[PDB]
Amino acid sequence: GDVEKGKKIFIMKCSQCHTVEKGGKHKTGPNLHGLFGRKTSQAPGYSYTAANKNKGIIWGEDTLMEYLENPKKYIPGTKMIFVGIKKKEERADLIAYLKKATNE
Ligand code: HEC
Repeated sequence: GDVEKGKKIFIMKCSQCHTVEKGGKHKTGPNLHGLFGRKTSQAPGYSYTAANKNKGIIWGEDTLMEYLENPKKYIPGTKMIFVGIKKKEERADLIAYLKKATNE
């Protein structure tokens, strides 16, 4: 739940493909601002896969905990090529950071 540690994980693991700031660029992956409490596939201006659109979950602490352990198990056919993060506490820290930064 540690936002300082989660920021560092974001930078190392995610930041090459994602921005989190309001109005931030889409890059390889979508800008993530506003995601908490949204369905998948909601960022206008981004080309998602049908797999992502068809997942039909709401993004939130628990769903992101599962997704980020193993993205392709959670959303088969996703084009996010990221193997996932093993440690539950590392995912928890990252998600706390995302919950701060994507709501800012
Ligand atoms: C490129 C190598 C990426 C890295 C590293 C990470 N992500 Fe990603 N993400 C990427 C793409 C190309 C996509 C679109 C996938 C699709 O099938 O359309 C995504 C998607 C996400 C999502 C879902 C976004 C939404 O539904 O609106 C999330 C929540 C997400 N990515 C988060 C995320 C995090 C936290 C990362 C670090 C652990 C991370 N991704 C790495 C590309 C890439």
